[PDB]
Amino acid sequence: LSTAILKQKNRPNRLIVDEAINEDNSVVSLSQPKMDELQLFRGDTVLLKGKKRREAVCIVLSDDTCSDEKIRMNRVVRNNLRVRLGDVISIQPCPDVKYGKRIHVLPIDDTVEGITGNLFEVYLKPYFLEAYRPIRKGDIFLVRGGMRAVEFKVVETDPSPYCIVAPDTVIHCEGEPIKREDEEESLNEVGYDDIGGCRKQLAQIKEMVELPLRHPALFKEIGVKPPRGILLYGPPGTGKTLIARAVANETGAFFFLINGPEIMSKLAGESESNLRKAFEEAEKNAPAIIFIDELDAIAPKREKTHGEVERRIVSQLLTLMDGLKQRAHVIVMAATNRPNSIDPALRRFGRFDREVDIGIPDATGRLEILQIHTKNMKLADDVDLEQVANETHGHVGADLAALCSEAALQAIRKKMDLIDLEDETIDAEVMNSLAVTMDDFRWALSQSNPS
Amino acid sequence: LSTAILKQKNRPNRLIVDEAINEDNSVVSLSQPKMDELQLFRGDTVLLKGKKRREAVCIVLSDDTCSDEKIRMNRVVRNNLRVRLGDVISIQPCPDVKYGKRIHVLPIDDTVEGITGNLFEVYLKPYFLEAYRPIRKGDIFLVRGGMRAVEFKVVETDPSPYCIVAPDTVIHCEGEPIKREDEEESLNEVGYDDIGGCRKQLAQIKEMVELPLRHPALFKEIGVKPPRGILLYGPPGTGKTLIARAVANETGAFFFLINGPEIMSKLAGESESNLRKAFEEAEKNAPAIIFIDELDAIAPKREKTHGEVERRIVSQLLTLMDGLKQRAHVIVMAATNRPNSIDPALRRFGRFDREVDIGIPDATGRLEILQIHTKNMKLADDVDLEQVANETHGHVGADLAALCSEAALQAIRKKMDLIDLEDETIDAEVMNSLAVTMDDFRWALSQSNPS
Ligand SMILES: Nc1ncnc2c1ncn2[C@@H]1O[C@H](COP(=O)(O)OP(=O)(O)OP(O)(O)=S)[C@@H](O)[C@H]1O
Ligand SMILES: Nc1ncnc2c1ncn2[C@@H]1O[C@H](COP(=O)(O)OP(=O)(O)OP(O)(O)=S)[C@@H](O)[C@H]1O
Ligand SMILES: [Mg+2]
Ligand SMILES: [Mg+2]
Repeated sequence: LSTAILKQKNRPNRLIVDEAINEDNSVVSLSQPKMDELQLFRGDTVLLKGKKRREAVCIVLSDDTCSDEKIRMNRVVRNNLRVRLGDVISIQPCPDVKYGKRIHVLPIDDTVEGITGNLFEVYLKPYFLEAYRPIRKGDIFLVRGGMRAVEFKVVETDPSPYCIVAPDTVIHCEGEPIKREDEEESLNEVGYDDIGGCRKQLAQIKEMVELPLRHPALFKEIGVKPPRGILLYGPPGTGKTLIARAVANETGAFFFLINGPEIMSKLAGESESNLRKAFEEAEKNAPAIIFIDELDAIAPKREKTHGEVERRIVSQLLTLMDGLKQRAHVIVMAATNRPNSIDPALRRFGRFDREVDIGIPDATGRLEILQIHTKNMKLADDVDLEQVANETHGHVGADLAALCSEAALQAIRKKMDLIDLEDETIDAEVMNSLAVTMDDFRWALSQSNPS
Repeated sequence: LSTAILKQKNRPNRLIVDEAINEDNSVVSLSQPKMDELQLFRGDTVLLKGKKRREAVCIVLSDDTCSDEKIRMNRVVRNNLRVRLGDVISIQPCPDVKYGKRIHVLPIDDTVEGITGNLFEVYLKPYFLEAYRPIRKGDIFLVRGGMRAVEFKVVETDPSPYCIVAPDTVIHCEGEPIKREDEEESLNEVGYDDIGGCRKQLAQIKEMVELPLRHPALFKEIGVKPPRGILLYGPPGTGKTLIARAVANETGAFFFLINGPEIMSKLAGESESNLRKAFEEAEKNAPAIIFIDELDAIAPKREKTHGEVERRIVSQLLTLMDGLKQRAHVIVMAATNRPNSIDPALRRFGRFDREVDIGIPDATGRLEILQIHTKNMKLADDVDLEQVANETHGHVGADLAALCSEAALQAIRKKMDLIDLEDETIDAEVMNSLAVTMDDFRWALSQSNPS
């Protein structure tokens, strides 16, 4: 009703992700009845939009067994789009794709332990030979070559970001293997889906930041000026910084982050430069979102604050906030867990003149969060999160995370007589046996604390 | 039960140290029934792991008189491994040992007072001649040559850290004699064993620092992120810094120590360089443990703190804590006796978000400590430590240490009419007669104080 901006719409080319029949990386299945509706001929190269602004490039074919409003893609494609089966994507005609000049690709470290021989020969040459594949920068794809299957990451393409791999395309694969861990962290980067029990506020954020920038005309037409300062506040640890993350990854805009404690670590005047530098960067690349985390760290009450350089910054900022022209298309967001200690001049109209309170979550919120956290954890069947949810009164997002981390340990703890700290490697059986029992949770629960 | 990580395991090659029959430095005795179990042929050169990450290299032979799960080594070997008879070690096959190019070895100062003649000729040449001995860098070994026995330290080896001493090996022994005192301090470097009444906490430390680094996969598998900030706290003098020591010596990781009072002694900005420098060093050499002692000295409440450079450091630190990437493999440990005065921003989730309280010890703890302290003291038979333990309620580690020191003096005091301060040297008889009587303790006890 006021969460309207969130419920996404039934549209011609929003299709649910179904498991692939055809097993190929560059292939996507569609119903014939649909392919026509979207004016898409066979073997056309298409553009796919996923989550957290991820993009994939594929070739399209008709599947008899595929529902109209569904689409098939393999796990490699589901990965580049950052979607689980059952999610929904944008399909778009990608007509002006140009042939590939040169591409640089590296293998992942934990997929090359063993023989080198020749990676191009054994793996890449065949996978690409006479294929004419579409690929995007930052694609991770798998190639099987006889005995092994190896994962490669598209480091660079000419032309960026996408090109077709033709016979003329020079393929460079020399370099240091990509580290798995880095690409783990990359998958794990935060989306909107990763924040729980904030639907109401998430709504407001999109309504005040995402909307005014994506469709500035709605405000033009209706004849009102969007607000340009949004201040999130909340009792410590309620995913304020966490949202800061989501937005960065999820936004359409050029995003610039400012960390109060990090600004204040700089030499006198060296911070003022950075403050301007940020606001200048944001204008230069507008539409933009500047985000200030731990605002209170740089904006205490000028009256009540002791150091001299220290007031200069509050003044410095105020000036910039005010120095934002109408035509600028910049929304300044910021966040604190101590709103009341921030200099009131900054909460005056035309500055940070909108607040989004990010409070304690209620019973169902906790349940939401608990789900989001455990989504990649090994849990026993006997684990009831609804129970946890109910028993965790007054916990916040960070309290819950801690809880999970604690039970996980307790679980690891129950294997601690079987294992010695000293051992070079761990018995591979036990490793697989490891899971968080509901009992583990009850222990963690018995240990929990105020926010 | 939750101290599980501590109880070490029965394993194929954990053997108890029994006194040697064969008296040679490079020799280790094993039961034949065992030697087979571990696929170890006679005259094979093995690797031995002791305490505080000490290592020894030997040649292995079968002893008929030696128990299966026992091993014989001389005191010279017991010394390089830093173990008393009755302790337990790792034995490991060391197959790829290379022949020695060049070795540099110096004698100990208090073992060479007298004739030089030629140390290589009299001592080293024969001890090594046609022997083909395995040696490690930092081994201390004893050589008898006619009238005297002399101790040598392995200063350098090529190749480091171990090599076999063949006839081709060039042996250099020129230089300044090693000072006994330094090597006394080296033996004395604190282990885990040296801390008493903290089993519960010791457990947590290994569980949060040692474990996440030695076996990062247990967390990977179970799908949870280990915490990266551990804050020890306790009433003054409870072996917080003492544990800082143990961990350094005992850990597998690269260890970097930061002393709050020492950071704060630096010029403005000179500290900020050191702070970064430390965090950079730790990343460069990961996995690593950064330890901050007397944290409260550098992290007072920014709000409540007066100097300007002073806040800049809290900000400076916070930034770095946060600037730690996931792939970094660094755990920041720190310690204070005044937790409540530390800026709360540092105890937020993802910073110092785990605490280990290092409280007063109970009756048995005191007894533990008293034992650890007196382990190298001259005590009369009439001395009952259980008594002391019971009578010392409310003492902490440092209180107990003081007590011992005080009684020791009282003992020295009882010789003070026999001795005059003026004398150039002390009557050698009385020296040997000196011991701490239980009465001495009762005096020290009568003088004791709150923590
Ligand atoms: N609403 C939430 N949904 C899911 N996870 C959360 C939520 N809130 C907190 N968490 C977890 O707790 C961690 C800390 O959250 P942050 O966003 O850093 O807290 P914060 O609100 O910024 O705290 P302050 O005010 O800076 S002390 C996050 O990395 C999440 O893992
Ligand atoms: N748990 C303990 N076990 C054995 N000895 C201890 C213990 N605690 C203290 N001691 C002795 O007392 C000395 C002082 O201990 P420290 O570790 O320096 O105290 P601390 O807890 O760091 O005190 P603060 O907080 O810096 S005043 C150590 O060098 C030990 O000799
Ligand atoms: Mg935050
Ligand atoms: Mg100390």
